[PDB]
Amino acid sequence: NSSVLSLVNFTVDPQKAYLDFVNAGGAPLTNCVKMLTPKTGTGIAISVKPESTADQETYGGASVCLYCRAHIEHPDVSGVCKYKGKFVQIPAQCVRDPVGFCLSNTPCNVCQYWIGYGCNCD
Amino acid sequence: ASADWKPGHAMPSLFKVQNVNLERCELANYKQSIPMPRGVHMNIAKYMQLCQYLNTCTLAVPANMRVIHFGAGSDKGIAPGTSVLRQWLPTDAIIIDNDLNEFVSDADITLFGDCVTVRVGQQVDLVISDMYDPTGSNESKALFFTYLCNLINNNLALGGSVAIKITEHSWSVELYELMGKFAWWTVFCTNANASSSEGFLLGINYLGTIKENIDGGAMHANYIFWRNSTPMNLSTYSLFDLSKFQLKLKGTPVLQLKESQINELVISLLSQGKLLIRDNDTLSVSTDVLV
Ligand SMILES: Nc1ncnc2c1ncn2[C@@H]1O[C@H](C[C@@H](N)CC[C@H](N)C(=O)O)[C@@H](O)[C@H]1O
Ligand SMILES: [Zn+2]
Ligand SMILES: [Zn+2]
Repeated sequence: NSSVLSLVNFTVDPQKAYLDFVNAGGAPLTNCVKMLTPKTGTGIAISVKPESTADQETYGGASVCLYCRAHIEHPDVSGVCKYKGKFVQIPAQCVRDPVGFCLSNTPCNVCQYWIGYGCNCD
Repeated sequence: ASADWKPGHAMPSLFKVQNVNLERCELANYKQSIPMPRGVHMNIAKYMQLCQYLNTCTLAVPANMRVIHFGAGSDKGIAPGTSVLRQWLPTDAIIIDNDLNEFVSDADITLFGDCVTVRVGQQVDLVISDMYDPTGSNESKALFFTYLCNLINNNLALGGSVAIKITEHSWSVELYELMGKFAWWTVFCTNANASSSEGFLLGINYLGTIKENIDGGAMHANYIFWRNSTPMNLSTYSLFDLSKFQLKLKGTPVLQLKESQINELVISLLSQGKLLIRDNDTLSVSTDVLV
């Protein structure tokens, strides 16, 4: 973890640095805070309480945020993290790299579900 | 074993009333560890089971509930317990956490450094401590316990509660005796960490006045006597059904009262978990620059 975390301090593009790293076979960041939940939630991406369905796992938000985890400035225009203090649902098949998943996906706006992983707006 | 399905074991009055010497703690399942589902830190089960037991206690649960979590960090630089507290507590609860070392958490406010640097401007409603210092006789310890004892006497709302981690060697005479100023108290040991002398000293509903006269050194001897007497099997079966895990939204009222106005009705309401007495301003918690 100390490896990839220090790696994104050597770049102006932490997102691409992390994604390129795991895409090249590097080990994803571990120690994400995986919650225990009744798989009976709504399945939206980010939520005030856990909302995993049977096909998801819920994580503590700060622990799956690259910027929180590496203690680097968040890119959001408001300066406030979109995950920290909230819970993030990850598709079950992507639990190997929740930090990469969040860096690679976007929740819908007219709808709170991951685009491509629950958002049925098209 | 119904106790397999409970979140843990609570020290009974059967052992609180004993009079024995402090002995070594000898646990039959020592060096054993409960397995966790892949990716789940053990402290997730431990904190969940603590919250599950507190769900059976008369906790005061107001709007804008003021929670401080000491010793929230880990060598991994994460805070699983704080995330459990976020899952458990009302959405409008304010979580402040603290640790000597850097970490990232889902708390509303996170303060690094010795807990003694943590300045509580206003009284809080619930204190959770997992603070533990790994560094011949087993005498009462000072450490962060001096700070926590003072916090209870000054910065805890009437009706507020605490859950403070102790072990065989990490404990405090003064902190046991402060439990006598709550309406009820116990030591709670999670099933998930049953093979450890760890327990959570619980004070439920602070009264600011002595309800029970406790000899703190003798009571720690009774705690160890209880642990030595009581089979506890590793287990997390209590975590199988989480449909009622969240803390009840009790809407507990917050009142400002002078000491002279606190009559038998008020004591009774505090003691039933139905009232808090403290300011209702906005909470201010910050790092003080010491020495
Ligand atoms: N005096 C202190 N002030 C603040 N934190 C302390 C102090 N003494 C010990 N600690 C913290 O006690 C913590 C003990 C840990 N086992 C806590 C684990 C953590 N509760 C979790 O959710 O995993 C360590 O991170 C210590 O740094
Ligand atoms: Zn973040
Ligand atoms: Zn949509």
